[PDB]
Formats: sequence, structure tokens, C-alpha cells
Amino acid sequence: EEKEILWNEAKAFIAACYQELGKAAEVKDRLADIKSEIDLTGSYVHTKEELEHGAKMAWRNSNRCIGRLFWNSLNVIDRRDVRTKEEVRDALFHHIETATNNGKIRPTITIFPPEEKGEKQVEIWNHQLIRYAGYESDGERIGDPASCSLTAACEELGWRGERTDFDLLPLIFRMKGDEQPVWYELPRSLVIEVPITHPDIEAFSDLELKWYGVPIISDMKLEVGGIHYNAAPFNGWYMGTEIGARNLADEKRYDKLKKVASVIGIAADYNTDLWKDQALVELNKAVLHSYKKQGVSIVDHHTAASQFKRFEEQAEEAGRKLTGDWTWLIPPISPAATHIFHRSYDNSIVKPNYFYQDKPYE
Amino acid sequence: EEKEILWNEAKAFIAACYQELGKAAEVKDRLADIKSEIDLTGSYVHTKEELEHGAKMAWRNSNRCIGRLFWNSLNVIDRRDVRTKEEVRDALFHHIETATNNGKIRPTITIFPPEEKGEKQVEIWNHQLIRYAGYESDGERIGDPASCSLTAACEELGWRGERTDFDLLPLIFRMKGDEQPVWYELPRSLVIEVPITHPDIEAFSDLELKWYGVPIISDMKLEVGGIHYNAAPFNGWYMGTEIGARNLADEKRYDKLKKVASVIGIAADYNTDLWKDQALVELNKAVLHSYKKQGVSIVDHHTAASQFKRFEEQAEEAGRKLTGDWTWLIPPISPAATHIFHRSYDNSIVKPNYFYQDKPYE
Ligand code: HEM
Ligand code: HEM
Ligand SMILES: Cc1cc(N)nc(CCc2cccc([C@H](N)Cc3cc(C)cc(N)n3)c2)c1
Ligand SMILES: Cc1cc(N)nc(CCc2cccc([C@H](N)Cc3cc(C)cc(N)n3)c2)c1
Ligand SMILES: C[C@H](O)[C@H](O)[C@H]1CNc2nc(N)[nH]c(=O)c2N1
Ligand SMILES: C[C@H](O)[C@H](O)[C@H]1CNc2nc(N)[nH]c(=O)c2N1
Ligand SMILES: [Cl-]
Ligand SMILES: [Cl-]
Repeated sequence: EEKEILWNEAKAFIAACYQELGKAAEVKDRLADIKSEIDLTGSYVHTKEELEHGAKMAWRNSNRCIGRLFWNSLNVIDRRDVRTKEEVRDALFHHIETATNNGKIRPTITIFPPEEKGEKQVEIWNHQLIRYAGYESDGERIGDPASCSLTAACEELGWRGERTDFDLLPLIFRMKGDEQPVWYELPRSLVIEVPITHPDIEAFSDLELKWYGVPIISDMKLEVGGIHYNAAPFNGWYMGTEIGARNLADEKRYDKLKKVASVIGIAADYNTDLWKDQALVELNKAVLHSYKKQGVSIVDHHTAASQFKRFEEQAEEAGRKLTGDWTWLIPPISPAATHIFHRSYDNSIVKPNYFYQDKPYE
Repeated sequence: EEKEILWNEAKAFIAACYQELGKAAEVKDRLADIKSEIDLTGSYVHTKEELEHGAKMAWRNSNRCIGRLFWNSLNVIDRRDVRTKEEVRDALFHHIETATNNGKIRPTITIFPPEEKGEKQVEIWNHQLIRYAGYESDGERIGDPASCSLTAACEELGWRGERTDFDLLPLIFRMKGDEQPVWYELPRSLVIEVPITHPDIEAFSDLELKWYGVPIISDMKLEVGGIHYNAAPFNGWYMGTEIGARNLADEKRYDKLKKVASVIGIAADYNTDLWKDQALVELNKAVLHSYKKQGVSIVDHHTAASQFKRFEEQAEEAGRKLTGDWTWLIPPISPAATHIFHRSYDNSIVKPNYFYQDKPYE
């Protein structure tokens, strides 16, 4: 069965890919070469062109993604050549540097050797390359709760965090053959952080909030024509709400609304006052203002939704069926102010794509 | 086929209804009586108890409804006896009076004779008993756009609106036998309206906004054990967001955000300013404050979601499967601040229930 699944996925993918690249005539010959190669090695290897475009197709088919308008400009880094943990480490270090680009963030994906027989060559433990640790012991809550299990896992392996609310977790990953993963402290010079300040409420700085510049997902598998790249970290820039409406606001995350309500000078006593709503808006204004002032890319949810509308229009013009997840595409603040809220979307899964995968710790 | 569908729905309904009312032993005898009656008349008649409880079951199974915690206290008015348009008119007039209750709104449903052979006995044209007209001619936009087609329909039948932004549409309905519906002007004394003011921005009154006190849906069919009550208007009280985040804010409705931005003294120029978000919160604060000051019932979206959580808990305790529509249950402002946003719901249709139906005009 396994051999056949790969072949079927490859026929579908190559034809679709070469079709877009104006290479429909090369499909016959390429499929042959692939069919012999699977017949031989139990698998096949993508050409650089097939890989770069499959990465892009995969972004375009991400139903939960509002920022898809720029799918075609994804910067793809082909690192299928790495064999050593120093090489993986440096590749990750580099991806951070190049994607950050001094604040002018470039959407980038680094692609490591794929699973062989389901066997991973490189196994990244990070959820994101850049993330804050989290600690909960003796009712004492420090940092990001979402990171608690990975934090303890690191501390099993001999890492120790300073236990501020913003400890950068180290990179942690395991190579095929090693029973344990390795960890490397992130160089502070590679990581941009943005202190949160409000455009005109000076007291807002007293909260001493901050967030990292670049969200770099490293826990999803890229599947491209039957080939499974379990290790392919990718990034864009942030939409302001992700920091202001979720990461800093959620009760299960940094839970800062009451404190925000205090510094913006309103009461947090009555539901009918809409204090949470109001704190939410000011905090999200703070996040947007702060990133802009630092010269770090970021998009507000109105602009993002405007962009996404162009993406729907563009898909219609190209004759491509559009797919999406309404429940993720709506922003968690003022959703009814975007066009997204008022239409619906077909949530079908089209390949290539990115798929969540089980993490080894817990 | 038709006879059989009714029977099947009735078996299911009676058993479930008598089960909850502690009347499981009466099910055998009642089902017999029903089976003979359908055998005879092509249909069957509900007992007052079956009707009141079916109305309540139907509210409880409304997936899109966040206010379901109070399903069991629904006030049911049995008006299956009406035969004349003066009687329907007075029944509607009364429902408005009793439900409004001087501002202390009582959740109420008035139930008119059901469809016979799919043949309606009473056909209500209103979307809601109380609603504002809408006019669009020569690029001139007046009132509520959502009401445009019903407004023209009324004006075909010889009604004429003053063309303010808040003309109360008349009641309009058609009796079986009549080719045309009749219309009756709503007595201003029956209708409570709330001028919108802000707790501390005095200029907010310059917008001269207002809204009606009681939302009374009159375009949905109540289906109870195979019997179809196409005419069964029902009401609760408003959740603040429905007025502030949708009715007054939507571009396709009253579209007031830019004007709100002006009176609250902020710029409506940059997306990154989150001016729409901020206008939204102040306008929703205004709506809550205004209804409270007038002594008219209303719930804010935080309290409503708190209530709805009790409803989920209550359903689990009673051994009832919970059903709901996540896309409607989340409020259109600060949804991620409610528990609803973070879980998911089974959107299955359970009967009894309320179903939308085609309107005769357009
Ligand atoms: C360039 C700017 C980008 C913006 C503003 C953007 C925006 C977003 C947002 C707001 C989400 C929802 C995240 C959440 O709620 O947790 C999201 C999810 C996602 N984005 Fe993007 N995105 C961008 C670039 C990218 C890139 C480069 C990729 C990959 C090639 C991508 C693929 C995805 C995927 C797969 C998800 C879903 C992740 C999951 O299922 O947990 N996006 N995006
Ligand atoms: C007592 C206070 C109540 C509150 C606060 C409440 C709240 C809401 C809200 C916010 C919606 C969404 C409306 C929209 O977005 O257009 C809704 C929908 C709905 N509610 Fe309620 N509700 C209440 C009472 C009732 C009652 C008495 C019934 C009927 C017995 C009911 C049945 C429904 C139904 C059927 C819908 C969906 C209508 C549709 O599909 O268009 N609710 N409710
Ligand atoms: C490229 C990119 C750009 C951008 N602006 N934002 C992002 C944020 C993506 C993201 C972040 C945190 C958590 C999750 C997801 N919530 C993590 C997750 C967990 C589980 C169990 C399943 C699943 N599908 N996902 C997804 C990505
Ligand atoms: C009892 C009650 C209490 C409360 N607080 N609010 C309400 C508001 C209900 C409502 C109002 C306007 C428009 C729609 C619906 N949007 C009207 C509609 C249209 C169509 C085509 C389908 C469909 N299912 N519905 C539904 C009701
Ligand atoms: C088509 C799309 O699902 C539509 O915008 C829905 C979304 N959820 C909603 N939720 C509520 N409460 N009211 C609505 O009218 C809608 N519209
Ligand atoms: C289970 C439920 O659908 C869940 O809360 C979803 C809702 N939509 C979301 N949308 C975004 N952007 N991010 C999320 O984490 C979620 N969570
Ligand atoms: Cl994030
Ligand atoms: Cl309404």
C-alpha cells in the first residue's frame, strides 16, 4: 500500500506544479523518472523547482491562514543537505537572521531532509524557533504557560532559565540515531524584541510587556507530493491581534487585561462597562504602535483582511477553487468589521499543505 | 409518505416530552389517540402542555442561541383559536405589551393555528414585529437597508412612511383566503424606544441614535412533533452587541462607525489606529448604558456567555446532548474573551426547533 500512496500523490502534485510553471510537456518524462525511482529506492527526490513551488502551494492551501496573498513570494531555503547537528543549528540560526532582516521581515521556510520510512532525520522540539519559557510550581506562575511542558523538558536536559517572564527557550532538536536531543542557547543578537508602549498613555510602559519580532513555526510537517518534510520551519510577520488579543490577553497565556485596565485608567469591576473590550483595543493599539516604531514588520487585522480579499479575488481570476477555515480566518477582535465574517469558506484539505504533528515530549 | 412523516415525528416528540414531564406512562395511550386522529383528519392537535413544552424544547435546541439558559421560563401564549385578522392583530398587539412589560422584558411566544396541508392559516410578513423601514432611491439612503424590500411591499399596499431613519413599519400579515395582506400602524404607546447616549461623552447624543426595546422574531416556523406553526412570533431581550456591533455598525445597516469616531474624538484615517475597534467598544458601551438607564432589559456579551456556560453545564447534568453553532454563538466583539471561542460545538439539528422560511414578498 505505502508505495502506491506515494506514487498517487506524486502524479497529482507534479502535474499540478508543472502546469502552473508552464512545463506541462515535461510531466510525462518526469513522472517516468519518478516511477522508476520509487520502484528502486522506495521514494523519490524533488527538484529544487518542485520543492520551492510545493512550499508555496502549501502556504496557499493553508485554510487557517489570512496572510496568503503573498504565497508566491515565499523565500525557500533548500537545506536537504545537512547531516550534522552543528549544521542544523547553524541553518536555524541563519533562518532567524535572514527572515528577520533587521525588522523588514521576509517570509521564509528552511527545508530539512524528509522522513524516510516515516523515520525522521531531524526532529525539532520547538513549537516556534523563538519562544518564551513558562514555569508553574507552588502556585507560582512565571512566563508563558503555553510553554510549560517544553520548558520542563529542556530543564531535564540540563538547561536552566532565569525565570523572568520572558526567558528565551533554547533551540532543542534530536537527530536520527541520538536517543536524546541537543539544545543551544539562542544568541541575543539574533533575536529582535519589541517593548510594548502606547501611543499616548505613558503609564503603559509600567507593565513592562514585550514580544519577539518574528513568529517562526517549527512543529508542522510540510507534505509535498507524498514526501513528508517533518522539519520545515517557516515564518511570516505577526498580525497585531495574535500578540494583543491572544498571547498577552488570554487567561491561559499572559493574562494582562486587568493590568491593562488599570494603566489605561478604567475600572475592571462591571461586565456592562466592557472593560475587557476596551483594554483589548488599547493593548492592540499598543502592539501595533510599538512594532511600527521599532521598524519591525507587522500587519493590523483590517489591512490583513483587505489583503485576504485580494487573495480570494486572485484565486477566482486564476480559476483556482478557494479553501479556508472561517473559524481561524476571522480575527479575535472586531471580526464583524471584516468581509471575512460575512461570507463562508470551503474547509477542504488540498495538498501540498502544512499539517500539525505529535510532539515527542508529552 | 406525508402521513408517515407526521406519525414518526409525533412518536419521537411525545415520548421525549412526556419523559421530561414525568408522564412516561401516559405515552402509550396518547400515541394511540394521536394515531387514530391522524388516521382520521390527516393531522393531530397538541394538548396545551405538549404545546408549551414543545415551544420550550424548541428554544433549547436553537443552536445559534446564546441565551438558552432560560429556556424553561418561556411564557407561551396559546392563540390557536384566532380566525379573524382583527384577532391576529390584537394578539400581536398584546404580545408586544405583555412581553415588553414596561421594560422588564418577558421571553414570550404567541402561537397561531398551524399549517394544515402545508397551507398557512396565518402568514406574517414582518421579519420582526417591531422594525424600522428603509428607503433607497436616487442614491438617497434612509433608514434600515435590511428592511428595504418589505418597506416597498408595504408601500405597494398603500402605507406611507415619514422617511425618517426610524419609521416603525406597520404590522403586515395575510389570512388564508385573502389574496392580499392587511397592514396596521403600530400604536406608539405599545413600543418602547431607547435614545442612545454615552455614560460620559456628552456629544454622543448629537448622533441622535435610538433602537427599539424588544426584538420579536416573526419569520420563523416552530416545528413541534410534525406540526408546523409557521406563525409563532417569539422574543427575548437584546444582547448589547446585536444593536451596537451589528445593527448600527454594519456597512449594510446603519453604518455609524465613522460618525461615532467623530463624536468620541478620534481619527478615522488609519487602520493601525484601530479606530473602528475603538468606536465599536464606545458605541456598545453606549447601548448598554442607555438601556440600563431607561429600565429596559438587556444583557452584555460577557454575562450572556457566562449564562450560556451554565446552560452547557446544566445539559450535562441532565444527560442531554448539547448542540450549537459556534459561528453564531461567538459575539462579534471580543469573542476570544468568552469561553465559547475556545471550545467547539456539535451543530446537529434536534427537534422541536425553529426554522427559517421563505418570505412571500421577493
Ligand atoms: C507574511 C505574513 C503572514 C501573516 C500576517 C499570517 C497570518 C496568520 C495568522 C493570523 C494565523 C493564525 C495564527 C493563530 O491564530 O495562531 C496564521 C496561521 C497560519 N499561517 Fe499564516 N501568516 C503569514 C505568513 C505565513 C507563512 C509564510 C506560512 C507558511 C508558509 C503560513 C502558514 C500558516 C499556517 C499553516 C497557519 C496555521 C497554523 C496552525 O494550524 O496552527 N503563514 N497565519
Ligand atoms: C432572553 C434573552 C435572549 C437572548 C439574550 C438571546 C440571544 C440571542 C442572540 C444574540 C442571537 C443571535 C442573533 C443574531 O445574531 O442575529 C440569538 C439567536 C436566536 N435566538 Fe435567542 N436570545 C434570547 C431569547 C430567545 C428566545 C425566547 C428564543 C425563542 C424561543 C430564541 C431563539 C433564538 C433563535 C431561533 C435564534 C436564531 C435566529 C436565526 O437563525 O436567525 N432566543 N439569540
Ligand atoms: C506563519 C505564521 C505567521 C503568523 N503571523 N502567525 C503564525 C501563528 C501560527 C500559530 C502560532 C501559535 C499557535 C498555533 C497553533 N495554535 C498551534 C497548534 C496546536 C495544535 C494542537 C494544532 C494546530 N493546528 N496548531 C499557531 C504563523
Ligand atoms: C429571540 C431573539 C433574542 C435576541 N436577543 N435576538 C434575536 C435576533 C434574531 C435575529 C435578528 C435579526 C436577524 C436574524 C437573522 N439574520 C435573520 C435570518 C435570515 C436568514 C436568511 C436565515 C436565518 N436563519 N435568519 C436573526 C432573537
Ligand atoms: C455566513 C457567515 O457565517 C455569517 O456572517 C454569520 C456569521 N455568524 C453570525 N453570528 C450572528 N450572531 N449573527 C449573524 O448574522 C452571523 N452571520
Ligand atoms: C476550538 C475553537 O475552534 C478554537 O478556539 C479556535 C477558534 N479559532 C481560532 N482562530 C485563531 N486564529 N487561533 C486559534 O487558536 C483559534 N482557536
Ligand atoms: Cl504566536
Ligand atoms: Cl435585531
